[PDB]
Amino acid sequence: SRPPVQIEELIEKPGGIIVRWCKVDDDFTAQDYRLQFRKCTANHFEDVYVGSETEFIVLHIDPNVDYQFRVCARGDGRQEWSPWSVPQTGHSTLVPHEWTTGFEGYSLSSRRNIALRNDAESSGVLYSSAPTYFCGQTLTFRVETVGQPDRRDSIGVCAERQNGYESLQRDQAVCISTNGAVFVNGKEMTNQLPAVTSGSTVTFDIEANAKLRVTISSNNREVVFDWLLEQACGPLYFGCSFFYPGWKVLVF
Repeated sequence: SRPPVQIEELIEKPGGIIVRWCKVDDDFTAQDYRLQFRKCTANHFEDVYVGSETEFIVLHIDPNVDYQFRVCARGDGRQEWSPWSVPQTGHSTLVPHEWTTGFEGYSLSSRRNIALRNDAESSGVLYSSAPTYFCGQTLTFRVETVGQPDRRDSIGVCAERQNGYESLQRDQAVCISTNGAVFVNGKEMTNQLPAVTSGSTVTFDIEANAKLRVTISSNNREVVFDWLLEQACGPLYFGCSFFYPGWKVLVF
């Protein structure tokens, strides 16, 4: 008849929200907690976590959208859930995905989100402007226009901005090439995705050395695999590389 649990912290990040709750009546003995969320615009809460832990990382949230969260608890001999905490509203933070400006061989759109491979010599991979891929984000690229394909073509994600290599087909990176081949720490997988054409999207979903699970989607097919990284799930760079002119990639 009193809420035994309240939300204690809301940790708003670019790719999700961590909700942490605390038992506010020491005399309550909790078996299970139940966390729900909804968009502030929606008329229905849905369960996102039921279990004995007192925090949960909520990854399926759109940026720029407010969500409401509430939590309750149930005792061991009582089947009925307790009253709910006061609800709390949260949102992910906003860190735009943009390409590096001033990198030879690539021309950018005014908002720095579309990169075109031009006729100039290029020193290597065009990286994001900073490591702005955060775990929990769905990172989406769209291929606007194409050029001649080449074995060193890549689109992907990696730990560090490294100027040496010709592509992201290298250690501490995951990428796809323009033939649909997928590389994990520079090692090509047997399974391929359909090769990109203009209009194709490529999506990366990465969820927690360190063992991450990576889902790459493209042209209505997916591959899923393990990626072992020596960093943690800290923010990652993204990048692309194309040898021949005409390839143009939007990042969302």
